[PDB]
Amino acid sequence: SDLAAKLAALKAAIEAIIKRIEEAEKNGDEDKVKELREKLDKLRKAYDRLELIIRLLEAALKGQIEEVRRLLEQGADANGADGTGTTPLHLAATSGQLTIVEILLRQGADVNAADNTGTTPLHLAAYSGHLEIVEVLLKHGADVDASDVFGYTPLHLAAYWGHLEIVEVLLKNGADVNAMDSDGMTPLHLAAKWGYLEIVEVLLKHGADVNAQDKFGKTPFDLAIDNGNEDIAEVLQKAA
Repeated sequence: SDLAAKLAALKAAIEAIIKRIEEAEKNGDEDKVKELREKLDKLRKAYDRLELIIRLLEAALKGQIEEVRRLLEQGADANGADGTGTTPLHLAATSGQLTIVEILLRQGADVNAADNTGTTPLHLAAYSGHLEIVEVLLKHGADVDASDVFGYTPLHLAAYWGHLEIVEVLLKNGADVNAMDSDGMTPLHLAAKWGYLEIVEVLLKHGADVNAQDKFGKTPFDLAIDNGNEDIAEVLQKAA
């Protein structure tokens, strides 16, 4: 998209300098030719590097394990990012490509790479329900409480999307059970809103603040009432 436009722009710059190199040797200007030939070489190397990153993103996303191995053997940058800061490890973590995750981390891929909105691979694996990827990222030093620009932690995302085992694994890795997003919402607020009873129970058992108030004065209890979650409203009134 923005990588395609950037690759087509290198294509264009390379063809333009070639025309200039030829006018110049043909005009007999030796020094301009050598200067332009040095630039040409840098542009070609930058074209090749970018074309490998485009292919590595696509291969990681589509779970093509051998194509990922090929591209890395050819020199593809394991840390290369698209124009939103998305890396191969982001795409692998989202689409559940465990072997590709492990292969990228062996190449020195940043396990904590933040895209332009502060989203890390661990956020995406938590969102997307990929438990074994959550585990492998944490084993390799993923920040359990990384905060995106909205203030969401992986635990917020696991609570929001109803992934119970991922909630358990994140709390076992020291996730702050009472982390607050930019609206003051806690994981318990999200689990109560979306009706995830089992997650509500796990959060309470790990010290979730039943009295926590978002930026609108709402407790979890309140969101359970507003959203018709009767059982959850019951457990929250009891704990209060």
